[PDB]
Amino acid sequence: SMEQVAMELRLTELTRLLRSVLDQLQDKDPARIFAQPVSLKEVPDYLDHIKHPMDFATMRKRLEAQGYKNLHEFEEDFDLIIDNCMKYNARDTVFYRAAVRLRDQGGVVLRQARREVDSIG
Repeated sequence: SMEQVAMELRLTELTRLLRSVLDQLQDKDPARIFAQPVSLKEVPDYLDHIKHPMDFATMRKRLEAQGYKNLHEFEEDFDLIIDNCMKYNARDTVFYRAAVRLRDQGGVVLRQARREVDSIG
């Protein structure tokens, strides 16, 4: 139908905007600490601690399949990256500290993303 096409164009445009959001958030991780899944070869107990791992490569795969229906779903995954790290790693670690900085700097980007999503519809 024409409605299904219009809905698909809306999803495509959300995907475009989320891709720009993702790039901007990933720039706030210049050490690439969150770029890839935590390796289960190198951290064999990880899944005992963290039940829903996440990382920027995994979000990008989802994004490119148009698998985010709305900004809330995308933000859920970003928050998993931060929150998983802040539980697994102690406060005094470069990993924890990177997640705090990513959260703080990402807030600004996400605040405007929400306005754009609402504004453009």
